[PDB]
Amino acid sequence: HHWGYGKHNGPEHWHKDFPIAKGERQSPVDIDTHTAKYDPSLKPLSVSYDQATSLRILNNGHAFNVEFDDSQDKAVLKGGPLDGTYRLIQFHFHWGSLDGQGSEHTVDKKKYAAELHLVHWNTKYGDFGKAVQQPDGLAVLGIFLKVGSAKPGLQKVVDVLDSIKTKGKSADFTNFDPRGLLPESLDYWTYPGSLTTPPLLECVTWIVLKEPISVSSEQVLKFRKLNFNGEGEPEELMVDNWRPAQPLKNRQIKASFK
Ligand SMILES: C/C(=C\C(=O)O)c1ccc(Cl)cc1
Ligand SMILES: [Zn+2]
Repeated sequence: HHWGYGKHNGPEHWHKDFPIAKGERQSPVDIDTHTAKYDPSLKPLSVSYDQATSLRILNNGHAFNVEFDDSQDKAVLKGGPLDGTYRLIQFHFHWGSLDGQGSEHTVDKKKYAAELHLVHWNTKYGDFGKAVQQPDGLAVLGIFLKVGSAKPGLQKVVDVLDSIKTKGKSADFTNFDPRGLLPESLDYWTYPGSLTTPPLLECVTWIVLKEPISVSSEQVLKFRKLNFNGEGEPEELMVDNWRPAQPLKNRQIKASFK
């Protein structure tokens, strides 16, 4: 597989190797704020990251993943629309070449500069590989980034990117606190969807926070200096690694707030 984000291997091509690309519950989507309905029975959302153990950061030639030790319930997401316990395995971002694009979800067609995905798997399925095969296997917490003031809790990420410039590079990344990437409010929208990269599996309960976080232009500029290519290959800047909005089809987006 040689998928990517260019003209020749980008989102419009994915359906040929991954037919589920045209499925009934694909992500991302546009969130129409005037059609999403407040759901008074959503239970409170619970982000328990106090014991989180980050291990490593990896440039995978599409984005960078910050990886966590998920061998026990150290950093978990529960509540909201979720039944049971979901374990944090990694986070990554999607971003643009320009500040007016980059996010995957959109809000009344508004694109943010970037979008953070904290990826969690349902522990009743035992491992991540089994979880991606289930309709309720993953919960992804989505957070929009806008360009404004710097996010202090992000700077440790920005500063290690020099060391993982090219595809296949990784670096030790211990003692990173993902609580520093959260906005004040946990108000959210939720809907059933999919992974937004191949294999595009329809296994995600999406929880997208309404409140974006602000990051500085300098911070996002450093994302844009990463490379999709491997070391010693011709340089392709890692920008515009976002899949555009997919048909909502027979789904409802629910709001946690009035
Ligand atoms: C987590 C993810 C994709 C995404 O973030 O859309 C992913 C990527 C490859 C495999 Cl094999 C499984 C999951
Ligand atoms: Zn993502």
